[PDB]
Amino acid sequence: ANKFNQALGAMQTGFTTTNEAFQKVQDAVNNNAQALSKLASELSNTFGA
Amino acid sequence: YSLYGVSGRGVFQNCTAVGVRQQRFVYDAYQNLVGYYSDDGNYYCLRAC
Repeated sequence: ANKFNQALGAMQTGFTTTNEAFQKVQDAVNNNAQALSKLASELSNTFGA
Repeated sequence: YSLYGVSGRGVFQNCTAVGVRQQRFVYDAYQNLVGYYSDDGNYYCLRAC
């Protein structure tokens, strides 16, 4: 119980930054946010001749 | 609005305080201007439509 709770305790403290899964999560939010907003910023202003 | 050599459609607000202040636009990493200058002399930061 105290070892289970100790395990969950280090599971509380550790998200950033060296703990991917979490960098996979921000790879996802930065993925679709990057695609949406940043690709839409490449699409407009500017493309054409 | 329709400024000096630049067109555009924006909602000016009295914002603060980031710029050059001697030449009179401010861009944000693209073609767009976000956006104060020109008024005499304040900070009318613009936005998209």
